[PDB]
Amino acid sequence: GLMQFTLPVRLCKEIELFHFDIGPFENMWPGIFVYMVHRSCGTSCFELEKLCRFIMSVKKNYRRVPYHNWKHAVTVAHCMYAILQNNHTLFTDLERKGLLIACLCHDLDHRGFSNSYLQKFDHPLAALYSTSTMEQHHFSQTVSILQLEGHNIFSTLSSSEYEQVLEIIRKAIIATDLALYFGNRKQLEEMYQTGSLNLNNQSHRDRVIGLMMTACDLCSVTKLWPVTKLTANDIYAEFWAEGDEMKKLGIQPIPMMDRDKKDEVPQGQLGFYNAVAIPCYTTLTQILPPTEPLLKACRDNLSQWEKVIRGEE
Ligand SMILES: Cc1ccc(Nc2cncnc2)c(C(=O)Nc2ccn(C(C)C)n2)n1
Ligand SMILES: [Mg+2]
Ligand SMILES: [Zn+2]
Repeated sequence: GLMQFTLPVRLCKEIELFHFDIGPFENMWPGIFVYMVHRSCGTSCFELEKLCRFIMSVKKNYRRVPYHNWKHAVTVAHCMYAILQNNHTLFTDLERKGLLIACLCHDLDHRGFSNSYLQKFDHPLAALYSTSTMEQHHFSQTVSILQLEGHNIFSTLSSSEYEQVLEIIRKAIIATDLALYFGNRKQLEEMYQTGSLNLNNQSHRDRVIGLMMTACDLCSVTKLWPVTKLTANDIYAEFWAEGDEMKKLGIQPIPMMDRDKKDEVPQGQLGFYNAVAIPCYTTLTQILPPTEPLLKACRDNLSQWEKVIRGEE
């Protein structure tokens, strides 16, 4: 009850900033996550014994893949922490509780393959979930862990409150399907420009939370250039392996996933920042103005990619 979590001075200061990197020490990440939950939601919201057991089971169900791993989980959760800390008056206690958990669990059991690969392969998960295949599996995995003996971190909540927090987690995890982002951001853009956006309408809150999930999920493009540059090799390692599997199915992969087109990467990153990342952080800054450092850092990395093409690095 009086066992607060503390971080070394550099980490304690740096953790508040959007561009924070959690470092290479796996053992520190559960403590970093707990420190974030206590400052975001309170020392009281979770029973520490049940929380630690939940974290370790979540860790155990992340696989050893180059990008969609346990490190990504904590990175996404930190980004959500930074947003919640800079907009603390906007969210309910249940939302703060639910979103940090949703971020930690959003890629549970990811094997490094896209929904299209699962569909082309004819994987059993594609039969069970027609759309947002992986995302429905990720939420399904989250519910499984919560039902383990001594793992229910929402045990003190009422039946209706528990149903609400689980529904926030479900919608938030489903929102990490990038195919859904395009529509969501288009709809949110119009609501903001026509002044019809109201954060008291629950369906509008859902859409805003969905945008924050995409923003946190892509936050690797909003770090300092050395971090972003190195994390890009990790995502391409997954892309190229998926393309290799596409070729085994007798399908020519898209240039992005073809390891024989490694030279086309800087041009592909420009297309990504222009079509996906910049529009995402732009709309998010309009709806949540303290989230501007994300767009700032994203624009910086776009410029860095332009320098790469121009032979300046
Ligand atoms: C979903 C996702 C999350 C992160 C990503 N990149 C990343 C992460 N961390 C550091 N640097 C970069 C990417 C990504 O580059 N995807 C790409 C590449 C090409 N395209 C087309 C144009 C659509 N999309 N996608
Ligand atoms: Mg995902
Ligand atoms: Zn993710």
